[PDB]
Amino acid sequence: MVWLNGEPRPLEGKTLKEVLEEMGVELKGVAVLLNEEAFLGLEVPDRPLRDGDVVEVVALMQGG
Amino acid sequence: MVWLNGEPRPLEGKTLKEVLEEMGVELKGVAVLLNEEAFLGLEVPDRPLRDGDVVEVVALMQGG
Amino acid sequence: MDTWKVGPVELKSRLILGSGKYEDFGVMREAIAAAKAEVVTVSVRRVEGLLEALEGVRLLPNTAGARTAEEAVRLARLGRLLTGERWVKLEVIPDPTYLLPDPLETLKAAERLIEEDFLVLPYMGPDLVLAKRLAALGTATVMPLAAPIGSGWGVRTRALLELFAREKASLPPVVVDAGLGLPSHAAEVMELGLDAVLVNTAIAEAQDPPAMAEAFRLAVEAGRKAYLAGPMRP
Amino acid sequence: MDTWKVGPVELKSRLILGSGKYEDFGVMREAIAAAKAEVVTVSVRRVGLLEALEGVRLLPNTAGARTAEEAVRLARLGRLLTGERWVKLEVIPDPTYLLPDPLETLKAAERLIEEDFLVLPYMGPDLVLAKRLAALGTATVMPLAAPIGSGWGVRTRALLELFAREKASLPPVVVDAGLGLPSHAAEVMELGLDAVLVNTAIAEAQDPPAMAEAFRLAVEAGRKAYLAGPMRP
Repeated sequence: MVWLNGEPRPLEGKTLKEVLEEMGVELKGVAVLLNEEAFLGLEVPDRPLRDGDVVEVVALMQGG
Repeated sequence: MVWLNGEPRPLEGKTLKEVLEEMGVELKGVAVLLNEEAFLGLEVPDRPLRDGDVVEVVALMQGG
Repeated sequence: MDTWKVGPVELKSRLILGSGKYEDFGVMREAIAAAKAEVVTVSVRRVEGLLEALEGVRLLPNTAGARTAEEAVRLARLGRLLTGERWVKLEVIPDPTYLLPDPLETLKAAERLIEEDFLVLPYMGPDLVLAKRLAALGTATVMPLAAPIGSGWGVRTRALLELFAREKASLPPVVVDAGLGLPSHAAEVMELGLDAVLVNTAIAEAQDPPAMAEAFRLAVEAGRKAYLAGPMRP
Repeated sequence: MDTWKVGPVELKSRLILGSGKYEDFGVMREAIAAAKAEVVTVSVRRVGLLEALEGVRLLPNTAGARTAEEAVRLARLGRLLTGERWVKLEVIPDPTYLLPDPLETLKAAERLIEEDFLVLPYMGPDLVLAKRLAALGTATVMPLAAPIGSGWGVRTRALLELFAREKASLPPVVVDAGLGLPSHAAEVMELGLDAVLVNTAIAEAQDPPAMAEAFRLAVEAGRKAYLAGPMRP
């Protein structure tokens, strides 16, 4: 069970790339936090996700 | 005994021009009021002052 | 553009200046320019340089010093032929302690003045009711003061000037004079939808009069655009 | 020649804008230009703007953060996404009034600074906390005028005046959160404070662009009034 953006999903076994692709989101405009570590969309690890993996996929948006 | 700018002066017999000359002011900058009649400094009446005339000599100054 | 009218006169600047307290006509000339002002008020005093240091703007003669209507209409006449201008800043102050104007006196003077073909710009307390009367008399403006003259307190008369803003459409152009000490003051007044402001002590008494004259300029422009831009609602 | 420095960065305009609340992006870019702003704050959040903000320096924030751990976390993500060294530190435990947690902002600022971050700390009108932040290293200090977006204006003026009193000892002081009208900014500038950060007041206006300019004029006017030495009432 992988925590994606706060929601529990069955992502174990897939790669950050594969998921981000299914999400249908471009890699260059996002940053991916994998388990406390900061990665750009284009520089996410290739290692498949494991149960317990905490993932956050963020972008710059307007706000405050 | 003519009133000049609120002061009693022995002006009876003299003219506006005469007093304004003695005064030594430029006429084109002052306006003259003679008993409620308003005149330009350059257009003051050539009439000799009377005992009881009330003369005001005013110019545009600071304020607003 | 965004122009208003004092009677038949169309002005662009919403910042009118006063020539009091300027330590010399030189820094005055600079200030009037920095403010981009079109109109500057002047007094009519007893004769114990200015007329040429004020070329480039229009002259507004006031009846400052007048304690009654009779003395007011008197200063106005002399002010008229001294500037050749048709308009005058009616001012009737009995007690110069606070410089507060007389309601009835200024009202009577306004009537006679307009029957004499004058364009009266009535200096007045923040009396909306009196303002409405002045407007029916045929006044080209109404000039509620922000606070005691030269005080520089600010917009202490805020609560009442709001009513002027509400009855904006029934009154002639509303110019706020006497009380403003910072440009943020003028902005505030202009944000309410008032027509213009008149500044004197604030600019002249400042360390750098020309600089402050510009500040006030930007502030009247800023405040005016804010009003036209439709401020958000708290 | 009236420039101020945030750390190593030299800005001219004292009017720093914000991106939120803009209906679309076209208006936002009209606003940013109308104000002549150079620094605009942006927020980091879970999944077009970058293009609208081109020409301006992005100031990332940790909005949404409720703790020090969350704020540093968001700051890290913002660093990789903007490419900048500075960050608005915003730690609001409860969004109701949007007031910042003094102890949590202090904790997060100390972590970001030794992490090479330029901290621009969102805070309440706390002069003591401000001196702490400055001693930590934060490039600036930003007491709110009132609750965020309320449009309440300068309601912390009394305490804000203390910030101005102690001008020399603090980093540049930027007032953010509270201002609904340009005159509010003029007031804060005439106090001698460095800059002003406006969001809601501009975007939530009938004509955002027009109101962005008014704020431009206002902040210019207030700064000049301060430099011109005002009369003493």
